[PDB]
Amino acid sequence: WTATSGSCKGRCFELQEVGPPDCRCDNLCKSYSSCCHDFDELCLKTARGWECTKDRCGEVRNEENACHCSEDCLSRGDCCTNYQVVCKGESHWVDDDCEEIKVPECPAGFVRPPLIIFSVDGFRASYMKKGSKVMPNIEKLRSCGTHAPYMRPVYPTKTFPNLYTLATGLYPESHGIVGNSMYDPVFDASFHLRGREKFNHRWWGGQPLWITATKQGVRAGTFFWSVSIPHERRILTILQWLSLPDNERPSVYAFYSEQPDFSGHKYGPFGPEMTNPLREIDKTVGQLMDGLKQLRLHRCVNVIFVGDHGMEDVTCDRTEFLSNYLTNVDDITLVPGTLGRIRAKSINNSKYDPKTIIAALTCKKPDQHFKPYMKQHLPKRLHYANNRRIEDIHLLVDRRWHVARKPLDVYKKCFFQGDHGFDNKVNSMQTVFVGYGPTFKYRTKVPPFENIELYNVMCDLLGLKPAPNNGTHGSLNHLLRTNTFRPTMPDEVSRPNYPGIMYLQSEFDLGCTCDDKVENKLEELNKRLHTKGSTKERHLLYGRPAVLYRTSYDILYHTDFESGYSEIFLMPLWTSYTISKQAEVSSIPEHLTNCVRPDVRVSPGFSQNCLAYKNDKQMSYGFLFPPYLSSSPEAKYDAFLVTNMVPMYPAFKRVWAYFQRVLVKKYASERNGVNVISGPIFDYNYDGLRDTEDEIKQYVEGSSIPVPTHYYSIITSCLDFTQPADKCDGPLSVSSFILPHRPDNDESCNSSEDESKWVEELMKMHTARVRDIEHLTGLDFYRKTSRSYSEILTLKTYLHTYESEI
Ligand SMILES: *[C@@H]1O[C@H](CO)[C@@H](O[C@@H]2O[C@H](CO)[C@@H](O[C@@H]3O[C@H](CO[C@H]4O[C@H](CO)[C@@H](O)[C@H](O[C@H]5O[C@H](CO)[C@@H](O)[C@H](O)[C@@H]5O[C@H]5O[C@H](CO)[C@@H](O)[C@H](O)[C@@H]5O)[C@@H]4O)[C@@H](O)[C@H](O[C@H]4O[C@H](CO)[C@@H](O)[C@H](O)[C@@H]4O[C@H]4O[C@H](CO)[C@@H](O)[C@H](O)[C@@H]4O)[C@@H]3O)[C@H](O)[C@H]2NC(C)=O)[C@H](O)[C@H]1NC(C)=O
Ligand SMILES: CC(C)(C)c1cc(S(C)(=O)=O)cc(-c2ccc(Cl)cc2)n1
Ligand SMILES: [Ca+2]
Ligand SMILES: [Cl-]
Ligand code: NA
Ligand code: NA
Ligand SMILES: [Zn+2]
Repeated sequence: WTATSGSCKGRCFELQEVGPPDCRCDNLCKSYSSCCHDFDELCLKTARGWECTKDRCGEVRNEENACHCSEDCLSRGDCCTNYQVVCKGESHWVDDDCEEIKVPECPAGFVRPPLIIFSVDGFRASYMKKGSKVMPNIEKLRSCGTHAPYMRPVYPTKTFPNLYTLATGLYPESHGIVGNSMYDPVFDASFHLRGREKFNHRWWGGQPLWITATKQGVRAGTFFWSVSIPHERRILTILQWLSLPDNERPSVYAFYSEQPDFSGHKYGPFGPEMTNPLREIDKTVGQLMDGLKQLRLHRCVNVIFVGDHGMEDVTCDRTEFLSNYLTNVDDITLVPGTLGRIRAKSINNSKYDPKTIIAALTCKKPDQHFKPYMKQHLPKRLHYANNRRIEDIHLLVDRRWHVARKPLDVYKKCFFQGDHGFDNKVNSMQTVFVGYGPTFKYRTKVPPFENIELYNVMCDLLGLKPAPNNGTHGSLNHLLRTNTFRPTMPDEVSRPNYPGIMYLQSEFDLGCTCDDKVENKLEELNKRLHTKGSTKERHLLYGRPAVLYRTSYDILYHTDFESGYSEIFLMPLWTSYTISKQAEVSSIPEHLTNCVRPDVRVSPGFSQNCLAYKNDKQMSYGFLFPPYLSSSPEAKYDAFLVTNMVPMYPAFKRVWAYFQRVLVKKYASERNGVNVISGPIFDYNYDGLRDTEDEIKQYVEGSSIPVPTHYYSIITSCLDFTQPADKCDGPLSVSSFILPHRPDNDESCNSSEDESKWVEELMKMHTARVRDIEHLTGLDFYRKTSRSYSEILTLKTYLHTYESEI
């Protein structure tokens, strides 16, 4: 019930929302069907439109008008935004030359530069260049401020998950808005874009910027806008709030545009119909900036112009139907479109089986345009699993396509030409970032970054402590003139043991054999030196990784590689090695094919054993430092130590062996040497964070050897590739992966072919940030470089995407 008989007199766009049944006059009252009876009359005036004209100048105030052109309008804070241009001979902001804003130039009584976030739905990154001729205001913000060539959204690349990620710095799996449509099985409730369930607070996790601000005594404008409020009124409302007395005036504001997404869905991302929506958005930006200029705030406020996601060409005919694959299509519920999510239609159906659904959807048609995954097997960079609102079965849909359950869903539930939602590395889904104002840099281009980083920066711009989030605070310090956040490296928690030779060969009963009893004061001192760390500067180039949790581990040195060996997990946490451009690949010699060697520095009780692998008919083994890249026949023996061995399914060994034998050398050739750190990952509860020992679900049969769910590598070289990786004077360059450790290659439909035709494709799909590996391992990398820590934070957030140029 709403008692709509109250009034909006002196309450239009009030900031504190009133509770039912009292009627509302706020930004969202229309969305709740709750506005007072006179809200339209008083708060949505339209008379005489939005622009001053010559004959209106100095008019007698008429309170009915949508905006004013009378002499008193500046003191009232309600002139039309072009008032000074039309009536007082001023220029439009867009016509003024750009001039650096070295310090805030703010009116008396301003405690901090306000922040205005201007968000645009469906604003594909390439519109900044492609549309630049029709967007002069936006192009000025872009060229004069700080801009990225594109900003990466979160998956899925849908509006509500991305707006709420912008607000919170959280992945959707953590903030809980994992789609525009959701079912939560604990609430037994459904969330939809249409209707009332979405306003319930139980869906919205984390702490969004407006709450962070309010809790710390910084007043916020209402961020949300009912779709029917025209954009001109939204801007005039912001501008009126900026005229409030100091004690009443917000310091942070948001505008949102439903364009260009609205037209993009109808016309495609580059339909000829798209130029007009881009012009209209640019006109709105001009209204804001002219309005700020009238208020003498245009060199005071920080403005962020930011998008939620891009837009791709998608038409009805490019739809895959689950009814062409499944016998049981009526026993499943599908959340359809540019991603698929499947669960049982009925929890009482005991014949429902996810394994048979996945198999029926796997590599069934030659050009199949989606791929099924259990959610824990999705690329870890998506961070899309740890939430009960995310169904166990996920379909990753190829760009330009849709998946649906049955054909009747697509013609009885063809008009549209654009959509979005795909994998967040796809070029068409990239969106925009420009920052302009005293706190941002002047005429500065920054590399692409992820939208999870922006909450921390918005907190920095407002002097707020951010709530715990998934950004890496300091990684965006290079966007800022001032207000940088200068963190300190985390403290190492566990220090390593440095074991020497402490065990005789006969103390070991591991079931291993090696033909290494084939046998000098000159060369023996030399090899003792290698076991002591004499080559460690060549192979550990950025310092030892720090271990950020409590554990027992040993540093083990070798001619060609260094490792941190866990006594608890019985394998290395990390293995580090450098491969120069001139490095030679060799074979594993015949007599060494089955060689595994006890490590006399590590007790039998803390070692793996070969007998467990013999007995486990599903499990084989690989090595973390590859025997193929040994520096010499004698050094190669080190690579067969039991302390370099890790459990690997034979299907996975196909992948790993190709990476090690072929790809490492290729990268060294292409990058002028590489440094490689590789290791296992254990994430059995798919929360993106290192498992403790009691979370491990699988072991090598009969043993305490834990099976990794993933294997990583971090491949680092000199950004200036004219210098070798091991003699690099300046910035670094990195690419990483987190490969799923699976007992089949069903993910790769072409895996019956030679590894040259499918393995690198798999590795690209599973590209990762160093930061993703840090979460998953509790390790902290790049501890010892000569680079600034914020520079290293940016490096750690880099994602190598393998998409061609935007
Ligand atoms: C991205 O950044 C975020 C933010 O930093 C990281 O997320 C944090 O991760 C922590 C570890 O997973 C987690 O810490 C836990 O918090 C529990 C208390 O949680 C509540 O309070 C906080 C603070 O206000 C709040 O934010 C939480 O909000 C979550 O839950 C509600 C309701 O479901 C949602 O609306 C909201 O969206 C959010 O959900 C998300 O996180 C939860 C986990 O909390 C997931 O389940 C959801 O899927 C979703 O992803 C909560 O309201 C606390 O109780 C936990 O403590 C247990 O474990 C510790 C181990 O240290 C142990 O000492 C305790 O005894 C305790 O164990 C007991 O409970 C167990 C489980 O029932 C049981 O098995 C035991 O036997 C014991 O009884 C724990 O400290 C923190 O909450 C989240 N925060 C957020 C916002 O998500 C995220 O990790 C980052 N991602 C990456 C990849 O780095
Ligand atoms: C997704 C929610 C409902 C929380 C939402 C709605 C709207 S709306 C379309 O304008 O109602 C705007 C924003 C918003 C979030 C973050 C940022 Cl930085 C700016 C704006 N968020
Ligand atoms: Ca985990
Ligand atoms: Cl043995
Ligand atoms: Na085996
Ligand atoms: Na396959
Ligand atoms: Zn859309």
